[PDB]
Amino acid sequence: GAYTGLPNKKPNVPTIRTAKVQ
Repeated sequence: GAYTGLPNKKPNVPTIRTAKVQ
């Protein structure tokens, strides 16, 4: 997948960069 930005919980990303990576 990708999984980016995990300081605590999907910050700006949708869902641990997996649902909508784009």
